[PDB]
Amino acid sequence: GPEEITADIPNVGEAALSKLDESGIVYIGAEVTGGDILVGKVTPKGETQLTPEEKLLRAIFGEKASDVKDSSLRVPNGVSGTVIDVQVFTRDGVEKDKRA
Amino acid sequence: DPILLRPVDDLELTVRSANCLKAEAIHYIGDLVQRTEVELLKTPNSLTEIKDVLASRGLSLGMRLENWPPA
Amino acid sequence: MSKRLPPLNALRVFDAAARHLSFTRAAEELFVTQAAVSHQIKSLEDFLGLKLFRRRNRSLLLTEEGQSYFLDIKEIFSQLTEATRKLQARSA
Amino acid sequence: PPLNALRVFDAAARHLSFTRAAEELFVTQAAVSHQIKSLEDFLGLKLFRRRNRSLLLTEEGQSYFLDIKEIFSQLTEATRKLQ
Amino acid sequence: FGIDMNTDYTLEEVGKQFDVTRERIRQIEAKALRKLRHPSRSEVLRSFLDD
Amino acid sequence: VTEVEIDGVLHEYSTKEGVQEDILEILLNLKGLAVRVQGKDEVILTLNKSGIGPVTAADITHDGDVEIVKPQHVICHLTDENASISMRIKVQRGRGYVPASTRIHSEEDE
Repeated sequence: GPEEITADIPNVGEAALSKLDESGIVYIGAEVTGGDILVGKVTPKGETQLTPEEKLLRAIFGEKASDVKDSSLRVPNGVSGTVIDVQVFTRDGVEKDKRA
Repeated sequence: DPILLRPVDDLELTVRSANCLKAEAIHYIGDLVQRTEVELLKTPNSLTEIKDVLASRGLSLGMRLENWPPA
Repeated sequence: MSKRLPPLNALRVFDAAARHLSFTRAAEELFVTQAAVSHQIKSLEDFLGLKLFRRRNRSLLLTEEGQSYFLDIKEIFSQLTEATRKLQARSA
Repeated sequence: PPLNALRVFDAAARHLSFTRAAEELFVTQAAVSHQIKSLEDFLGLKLFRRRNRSLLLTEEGQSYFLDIKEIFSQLTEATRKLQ
Repeated sequence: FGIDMNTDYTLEEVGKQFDVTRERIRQIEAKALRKLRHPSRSEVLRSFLDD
Repeated sequence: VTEVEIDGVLHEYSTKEGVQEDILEILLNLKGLAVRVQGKDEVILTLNKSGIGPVTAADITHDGDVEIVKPQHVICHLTDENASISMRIKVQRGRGYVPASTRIHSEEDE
């Protein structure tokens, strides 16, 4: 499945996502610290072989993992700077996002 | 107290007892502990069960509580 | 809110208490004992809070406290017994 | 016909099933039939069309269904008299 | 769930062993779930939702 | 000076039309205000200027309890006639030396 850039990332707090637009790209001038997600990227998860334990957890609490895997970009650790430019390049044919 | 803020599902009580309190719309453990034994015997479908199921939980009916419910 | 209706027994003896004028004679028509009448007046009093009769020597009189609650009993048994007749008659 | 059966019949029709008449009757689904089976002995005739998927309203059952509403509407009159 | 074995067993697979009850084994499972859904044992298990 | 807000400015690595220096240079100028607070603990100021020429502390809206010692301390330069700077000054009271790390590490508010 093709990768996509979006703010819909599983298993992450909305507070950490407060520095992104609805297209999932951090605003210009936003102060960022290592570990924060500048841009979101979800890769299509494969079919996981569920161990006998996690099947029990899914049976009890019901949270089923969708066909999504997080491969988003994060700030390298120990870096605390300011995003001063966002350069996005798109291929001809594919629809560009609102930020483009 | 860590038990007051929990609903009535944390007792593992008998199904006969698990249904009787729903008639009076018992929502909190505090809600059921405020009411005493002198008026809970009216509801049909306990007297030989509630004391022993609650004693092991470190609780007993008849205690007086204020600011209830605190929401 | 669970609708706590009156007991299924206190209502019928209450209608025959006034007609028969005596509590002991109120039990022979309902093939029960006289002690059963006093058992059910209290349970129904929990909702009312009003006393059903006033004591008189060798006589039974009507009090206003229970009088208001006479007027909403005698029609219950009339229609339910009618109700029993309808299914029984249509079944035959 | 006990007055306990009085409140198990009225919920059956508006819940369109005996088992579906249990959530608002503060009772499980088994007891809803335990009173009805006795009704077919004291009164002695059917009330609902018993089927696997649902129940069909009978003309006689609705007549009692309205009769159960006469019994409770005036029961509320005694209730608001206390109110 | 085949925990500590080589495979799991379905409803009839365990039914042929103990009792041929189809929905009753299922409600045994449901009872187990609601027992495990209680905030008396699930407190530590709930922490395993993010992995 | 602890915090500064400039309209039309996102980060401290941008520029503005008519402004001769950079925003970082303006911040370095702002490092050296001699301001005295008499009554309260923290003062919020506001600076507005439009025209051509240097900017000093005189252009700041003076308050009744705000003491500015240096009135000729140059802040910035405006080159275009239509250039207009509207900048907000946040001045606090404290002792010692405080960098820009412990402030964000202390206040969790976004």
